[PDB]
Amino acid sequence: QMVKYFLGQSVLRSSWDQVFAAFWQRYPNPYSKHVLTEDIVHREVTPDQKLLSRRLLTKTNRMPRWAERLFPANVAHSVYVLEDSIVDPQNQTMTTFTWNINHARLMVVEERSVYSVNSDNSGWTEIRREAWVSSSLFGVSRAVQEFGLARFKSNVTKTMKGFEYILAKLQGE
Amino acid sequence: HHHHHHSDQMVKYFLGQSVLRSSWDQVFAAFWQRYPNPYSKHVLTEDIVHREVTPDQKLLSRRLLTKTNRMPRWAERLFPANVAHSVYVLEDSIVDPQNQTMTTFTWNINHARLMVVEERSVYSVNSDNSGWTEIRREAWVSSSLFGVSRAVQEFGLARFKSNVTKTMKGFEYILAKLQGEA
Amino acid sequence: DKMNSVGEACTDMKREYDQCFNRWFAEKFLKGDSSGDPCTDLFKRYQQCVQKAIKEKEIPIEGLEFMGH
Amino acid sequence: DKMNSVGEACTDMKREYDQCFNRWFAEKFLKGDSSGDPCTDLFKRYQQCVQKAIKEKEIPIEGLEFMGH
Ligand SMILES: CCCCCCCCCCCCCC(=O)O
Ligand SMILES: CCCCCCCCCCCCCC(=O)O
Ligand SMILES: [Cl-]
Ligand SMILES: [Cl-]
Ligand SMILES: [Cl-]
Ligand SMILES: [Cl-]
Ligand SMILES: [Cl-]
Ligand SMILES: [Cl-]
Ligand SMILES: [Cl-]
Ligand SMILES: [Cl-]
Ligand SMILES: [Cl-]
Ligand SMILES: [Cl-]
Ligand SMILES: [Cl-]
Ligand SMILES: [Cl-]
Ligand SMILES: [Cl-]
Ligand code: NA
Ligand code: NA
Ligand code: NA
Repeated sequence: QMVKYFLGQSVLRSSWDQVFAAFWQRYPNPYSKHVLTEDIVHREVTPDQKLLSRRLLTKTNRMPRWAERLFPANVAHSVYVLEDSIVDPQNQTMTTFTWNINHARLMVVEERSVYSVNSDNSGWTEIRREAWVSSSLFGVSRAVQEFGLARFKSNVTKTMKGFEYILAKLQGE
Repeated sequence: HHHHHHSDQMVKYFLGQSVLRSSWDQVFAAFWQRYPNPYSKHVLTEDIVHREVTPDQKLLSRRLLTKTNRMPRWAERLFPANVAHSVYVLEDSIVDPQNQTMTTFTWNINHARLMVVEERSVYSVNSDNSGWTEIRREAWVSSSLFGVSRAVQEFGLARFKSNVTKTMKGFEYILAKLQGEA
Repeated sequence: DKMNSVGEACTDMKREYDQCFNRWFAEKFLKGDSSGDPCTDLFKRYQQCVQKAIKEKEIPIEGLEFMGH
Repeated sequence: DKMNSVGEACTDMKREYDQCFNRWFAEKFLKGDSSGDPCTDLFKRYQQCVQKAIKEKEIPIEGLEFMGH
């Protein structure tokens, strides 16, 4: 586990058609102040009557203070997020895939969600939500360790050659 | 001679064994005289900053070295603040002539958020020949970047969960705004 | 009350395409009505603006497979 | 052919103390001889210079247990 995996489940006490409509109208809302920008950057209806959309959000970068001090070059930049979706009215399902496309060296959060008719109540909507949190910094830590070990081993050779040099010089004054 | 290394827990552990074809007393004397030498151009500065003899006739010393900071370029870009600084290294030693052993413990005291290399070495009379000296060398290579990687990941997960709550409350706000018009 | 586009010059084109798209979505699409897209012309007008704004801001959205890989 | 001290003004003092110590180490200490130390006043003068230089350069050597224990 360098990648953290999340699995979640939610119920919206509204019907699937209301939820699917609300999906496109939910911004702005009182809980979305961190969402600054919203655009559709691609949209088509497929032959099997599926709606394919790609939505671009810009969001505020809000980092704990310690990460601001460690990652100064990231503090100034907003987060850009793509949300791909497939809306399928024939099966009353919607599938979404959301991930940040910048700050990607620092961390990537990917979310895959499925919206469907609540199995207990046909008037409600369940959401099954999967997420993966990854950071290329684990690979950087390993590269730094491997460099440290390589330099240490090289310096051991220099240490011993240096010892042999001075002992030969001292043996006979 | 031989050596090996492997992980400990995101710590890399090294164990090495070598021999000097010189007697223990010559090696212990040479320890103090080995700088400078043709293989030590990266060692810029050398000082004793503590030294005493114990009641049991052991020599305790602390030697401070300044060493050149030579990082690969990818690491310079990642760690701009580390490029201008040499490496400061402390070497603590106990010389025990009654038992013909010397023990050293060497580590960097700066650049320590980026990595720490700790080396523990024991010099003793070689078991096979009285005119040789053997060295048992252990080392630990660690980096606080692993703990940083985990902390970044934990803040990403926490912020994700918080955004899920906001997403759901937002849905509930707009559903109620939509179900109040038709 | 409404969101801004990532291109300021595109916001009012966005507000008008979204508003049209929502009417078509609820009334035709979700109901299975297969008559073609109503808001087509509003969309490529809107697109023309935002796509330029995206390149201008160097938002790196190109070459990204749909729904991830 | 001799090492510099981290303190620029200290290097000759370091060099004079080191070779006094080398002689005492090899000829007395390593042979179990307990004639104290003949280099103490070289050492005290040398430490005054170098401990000063370590503070001015803010080298962080304080508070560090011996042999990392
Ligand atoms: C310091 C910022 C780096 C990472 C930005 C994370 C943004 C999350 C992208 C995936 C969002 C899933 C949807 C959601 O949050 O509700
Ligand atoms: C980028 C600087 C990172 C840390 C520097 C490593 C210094 C090594 C300290 C331990 C030295 C043991 C002796 C040796 O390396 O030969
Ligand atoms: Cl605020
Ligand atoms: Cl976010
Ligand atoms: Cl940075
Ligand atoms: Cl239907
Ligand atoms: Cl970025
Ligand atoms: Cl890397
Ligand atoms: Cl190297
Ligand atoms: Cl020395
Ligand atoms: Cl960093
Ligand atoms: Cl930095
Ligand atoms: Cl440092
Ligand atoms: Cl931390
Ligand atoms: Cl026209
Ligand atoms: Na506010
Ligand atoms: Na950057
Ligand atoms: Na149907």
